[PDB]
Amino acid sequence: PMFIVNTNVPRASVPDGFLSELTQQLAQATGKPPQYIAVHVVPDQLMAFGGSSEPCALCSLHSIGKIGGAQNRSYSKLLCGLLAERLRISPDRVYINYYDMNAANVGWNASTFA
Amino acid sequence: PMFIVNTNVPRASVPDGFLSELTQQLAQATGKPPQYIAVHVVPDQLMAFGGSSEPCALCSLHSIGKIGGAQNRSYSKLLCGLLAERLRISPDRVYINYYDMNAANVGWNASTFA
Amino acid sequence: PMFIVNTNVPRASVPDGFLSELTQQLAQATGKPPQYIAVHVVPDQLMAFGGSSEPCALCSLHSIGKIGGAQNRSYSKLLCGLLAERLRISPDRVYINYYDMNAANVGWNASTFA
Repeated sequence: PMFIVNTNVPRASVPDGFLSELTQQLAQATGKPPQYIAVHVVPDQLMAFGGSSEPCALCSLHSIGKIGGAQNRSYSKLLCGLLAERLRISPDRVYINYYDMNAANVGWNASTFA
Repeated sequence: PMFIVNTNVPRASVPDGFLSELTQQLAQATGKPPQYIAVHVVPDQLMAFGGSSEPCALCSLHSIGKIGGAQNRSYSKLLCGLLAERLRISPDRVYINYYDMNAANVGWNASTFA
Repeated sequence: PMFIVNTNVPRASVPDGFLSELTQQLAQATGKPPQYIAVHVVPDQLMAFGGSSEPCALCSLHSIGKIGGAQNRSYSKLLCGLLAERLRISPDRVYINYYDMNAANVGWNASTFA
């Protein structure tokens, strides 16, 4: 799985250990080994949510399976919790797009996962 | 809706008020309340379009509904118009990927829209 | 087609000519003329892959057709080869998400490709 967060929160506000925390919590939530979890945090962005430049985040979670109605609710609770606690971003200024990728449509190690 | 634009145009060339302009015009075009429109502008990027490093943009528009052939033509006319007028990017050096998101696959406010 | 590579490799490690090389090789691989190929390289990113911060890449390839099991294996071989040779990123620290876009869902030149 791959989780990306784009935010207007400044780099200095991203706590040390945040990538490791995301990695561990996503491993637990998706049930996948941490070795397969990739995380990417993009601070200092020029963004707005509802016209406002207050702290916000635009995010994505891609996984081969483990994506669905109830699972995405659970991911959203987890991830908005983490963004509120660690980055001080209000949950109602976060979007997370979820993508259930087909194994044949994910490249890795010079081939695909199919 | 969430609109991202990635461009090689420098930050200083992005006019003041551009994120608000995008927010307003996307609200009007998509018919969505502006409170739900998120925008993200990423200048100074290392990119090429057709092998050329002249001004270009790679963009995405995600929305829960309001995505389709005629609607996307209308969005493209609006958004290319804005990128040409404000960033001086030729319309034929813009790509916009359109995504019709399922409500169950968009997280917001510690839950999803399903 | 549009190819994006996000990486923690620093900008100074991206060799001169890399965007051109990507453009050429993707033209050859996808069979589409280089005038239609767009490329975007994003260095210096805050990212981890499998819990660590050695060189890695998170990538996407969007194309109107020319996406499928065997084709994506071929793309992954090419692209991981290039990222290893030029950026010294191990192939097993690369993910590439492949997207088969419908022509009506890609904007260009103030309209769509439909």
